[PDB]
Amino acid sequence: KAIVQMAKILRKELSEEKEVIFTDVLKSQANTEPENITKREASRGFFDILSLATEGCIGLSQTEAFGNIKIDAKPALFERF
Amino acid sequence: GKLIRLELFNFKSYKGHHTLLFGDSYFTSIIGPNGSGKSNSMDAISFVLGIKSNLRDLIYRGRKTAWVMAVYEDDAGELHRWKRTITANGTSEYRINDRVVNAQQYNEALEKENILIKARNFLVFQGDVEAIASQSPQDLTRLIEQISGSLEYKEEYERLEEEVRQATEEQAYKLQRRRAANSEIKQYMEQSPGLEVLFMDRLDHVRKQLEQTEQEFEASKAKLRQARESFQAVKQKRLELFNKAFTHIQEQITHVYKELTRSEAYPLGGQAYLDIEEDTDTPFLSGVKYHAMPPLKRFRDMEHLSGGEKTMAALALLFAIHSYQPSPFFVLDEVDAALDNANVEKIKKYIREHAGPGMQFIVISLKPALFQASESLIGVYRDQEANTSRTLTLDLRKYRHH
Repeated sequence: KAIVQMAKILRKELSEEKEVIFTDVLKSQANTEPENITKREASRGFFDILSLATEGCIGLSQTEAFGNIKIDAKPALFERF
Repeated sequence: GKLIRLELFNFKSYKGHHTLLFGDSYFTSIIGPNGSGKSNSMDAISFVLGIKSNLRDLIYRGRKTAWVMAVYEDDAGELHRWKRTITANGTSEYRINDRVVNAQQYNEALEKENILIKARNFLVFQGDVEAIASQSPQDLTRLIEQISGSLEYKEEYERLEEEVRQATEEQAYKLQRRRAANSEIKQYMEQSPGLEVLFMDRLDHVRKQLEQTEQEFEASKAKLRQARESFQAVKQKRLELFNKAFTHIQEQITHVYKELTRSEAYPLGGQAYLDIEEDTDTPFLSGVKYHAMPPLKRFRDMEHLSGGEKTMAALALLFAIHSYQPSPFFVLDEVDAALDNANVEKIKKYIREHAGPGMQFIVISLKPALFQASESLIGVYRDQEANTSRTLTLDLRKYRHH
């Protein structure tokens, strides 16, 4: 399940730090340098975080137009997926 | 120009102020998981632009006012701000660049940018596809009359045709009266009335009775002439508007249907044409035949086509129709939901080959094969603790293909 993959990557990054930047999560999930990340990979991850947020597992903050997306953990992140 | 953003306020699933941002993107897809509010995007767009297809229920409810504003940058490019508000009693307020106006003045501002509510040349609902794929030939004629402007002459056309019909039989009736009067004159003169009046005021009765029959006929003649000329003028204008639209769509449909049915296996695509069903001197009184055959198919009836093939033929017709009066932007409902992967790819290719200055695309997309090819994305998610929909953006032009 795609959401399961993303759920695991976020629990790792958000277990130490309170927030992680989407583009950092995307480099981790793509297993490559950011210069090589493809539109298909970026869209898959973007949709995955929207799913996790609608399920109540993460929080999303973006304060600038096309700006960095900040992700924080919710309690349900460590109980679902 | 183009839309650079929509701003919402307490609209349906959105609590407070939110932004649907497009920026300088000419191909934006709006996406999100089910029950996130994505479906409310169509609603907000068609609301702020004035589509009628309950008004109190659009306001957010926790379970009080709401508005939607379209921000549009013309070719100059100056800013246009089109705001529609739902007030506390359920009525609509209209504002243009932050000044109150009435509904008519609102539409006119939109028409000036070729955003035509009468033709809905800027938006394809999902229901439009079903409606197109099941419509009768006479329904298609009426649709072309609607988008072409010729339908606004229909009632005047039919009123004046009736006047011609009446004034015609009135002329024939008064002509037969005059033929009987002049026939009674020949009989009354062979009566040798000169002798009778020499050894009579009735001779003056025939004087004014014949003078009356003449004046009455000449009036029926001039009235029929006026009705015939009024009717022919309206008929000519109705035909002019209709033929201009029909000619455009008939020419385009062949090309658009190919583009949407070309594949690696069948690089020639299918074949489509439009035609007036029956022979007539007044095309808008006949039905319009739309025939489309995918590659390597050829039967007379289209109802033997698959649901996918019917959908793609309907989309081709909708594109061909809306190209007659090109909108600066174009909003496409979530049609990729029901389509197989091959057809989703063809929609994607068609959009990328047209999305740019002069035709901005805003697409509701369920299928990654489509929305992963956008210039930018609008993601809609549900904040359950706050009980509201929210939006995120991602510029996909930063990332590479392959």
